[PDB]
Amino acid sequence: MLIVPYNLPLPGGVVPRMLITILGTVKPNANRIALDFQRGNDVAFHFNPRFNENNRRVIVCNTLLDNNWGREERQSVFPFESGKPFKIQVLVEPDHFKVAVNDAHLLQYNHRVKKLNEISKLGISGDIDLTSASYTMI
Ligand SMILES: CC(=O)N[C@H]1[C@H]([C@H](O)[C@H](O)CO)O[C@@](O[C@H]2[C@@H](O)[C@@H](CO)O[C@@H](O[C@H]3[C@H](O)[C@@H](O)[C@H](O)O[C@@H]3CO)[C@@H]2O)(C(=O)O)C[C@@H]1O
Ligand SMILES: [Cl-]
Ligand SMILES: [Cl-]
Repeated sequence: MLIVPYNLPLPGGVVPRMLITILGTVKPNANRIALDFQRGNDVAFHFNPRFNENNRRVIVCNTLLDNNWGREERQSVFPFESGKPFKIQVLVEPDHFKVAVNDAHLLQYNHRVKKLNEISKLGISGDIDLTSASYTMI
């Protein structure tokens, strides 16, 4: 297994046709998962499944610039389940991050941070057993 929080360097940042794959298992009674694609201290793409926000399950996505959170994008389709193995795939495309979970399309997040080649770390955190984190060019 890997230790969470886990930092995956993205050398030279991200670029279209880069596919990032995260395999793990959600802990029992999970509260959260987070993927943070960082540009230095900024977070270009924060992907944050929340298992109990006012007793609903929701994925919150956002960008952090100069320590300020932007306008949240919220997706109520929620494919994760406490206790269960998952696969998150993040495919970088020209205008957005495209996310699939367990081989099903979940959401897209338009690029707010434009300097894709400076988005050079992925932080993976939260209530998971992390098995693998990697990337490949497709
Ligand atoms: C790092 C740490 O110690 N704590 C958290 C922080 C803090 O709990 C928080 O910033 C203190 O106010 O929160 C972090 O998660 C935030 C992040 O997911 C953003 C994305 O937009 O949302 C924040 O919650 C919002 C909430 O969605 C709104 O409905 C509400 O009106 O405002 C909330 C606070 O801004 C999350 O707290 C963070 O990265 O800041 C995660 C850290 O682990
Ligand atoms: Cl970085
Ligand atoms: Cl930018």
